[PDB]
Amino acid sequence: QSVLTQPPSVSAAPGQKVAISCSGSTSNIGDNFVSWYQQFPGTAPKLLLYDDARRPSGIPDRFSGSKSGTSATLGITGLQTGDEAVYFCSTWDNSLNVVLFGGGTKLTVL
Amino acid sequence: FRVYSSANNCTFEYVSQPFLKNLREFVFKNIDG
Amino acid sequence: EVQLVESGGGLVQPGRSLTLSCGASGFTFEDYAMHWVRQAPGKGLEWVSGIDWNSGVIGYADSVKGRFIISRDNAKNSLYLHMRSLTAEDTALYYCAKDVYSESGSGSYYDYWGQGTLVTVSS
Ligand SMILES: *[C@@H]1O[C@H](CO)[C@@H](O)[C@H](O)[C@H]1NC(C)=O
Repeated sequence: QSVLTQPPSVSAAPGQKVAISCSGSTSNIGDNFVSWYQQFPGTAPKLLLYDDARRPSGIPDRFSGSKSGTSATLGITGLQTGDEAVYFCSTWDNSLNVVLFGGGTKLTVL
Repeated sequence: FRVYSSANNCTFEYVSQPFLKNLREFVFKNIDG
Repeated sequence: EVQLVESGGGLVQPGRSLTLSCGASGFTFEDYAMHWVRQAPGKGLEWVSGIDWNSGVIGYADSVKGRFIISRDNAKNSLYLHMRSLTAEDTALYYCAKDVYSESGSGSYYDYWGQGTLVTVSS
């Protein structure tokens, strides 16, 4: 059972570019699309991307990014003190046939 | 929109071009279903 | 305009079954393939079940196979998940997620999420 592998936590000063890497294998990310979800504390997670690049209307432009291979990546800039949240990488599996999810990475504004 | 309707399970549905100091006019007649 | 109401959330004892019965509003129900995603407190999301527009199930997570039964009625605009034989690890908050597609498994993105309900399983 392959599992998506996000970084446990991330920290960066405001303004810089922040990388969140969801690492998997050929069956999960190497063959299909990955989407990314944003969760604030005490809130229902919401769409922040899809099709590995595209963004839902309202999706922060500052947070965008696509990666190839077995890994996907999200890039963030203009980190406002409100952008502290948890980011999930969602993926489908072609072999085991069950949707996989990322562990979750929390973003801190220093 | 959405001020008129509240909820509904729909059966028929149709979409087309818009119907229209101007004078519109219509005749609505319902016969034989 | 898309509100997803939940139900059936409340403390349940370690061995009794339960029925979480999500709802819907403001969108065509029988066109979209709904889901059920849980989240244990202090942890990330864990997919629990899926379903399609024909109510042909997708499959359950490996940990909950043969003890969760997901169904739906497109007339009553609902999506039920009859938990059977719960345990300690099954405590979580259950979002009634959504899918844009009707086939669920070409790599789909789940748009709208309900506020979810909390199921706690303790003595
Ligand atoms: C709408 O749903 C109600 C309850 O199932 C049913 O009685 C009624 O016939 C339905 N209306 C139509 C025709 O969509």
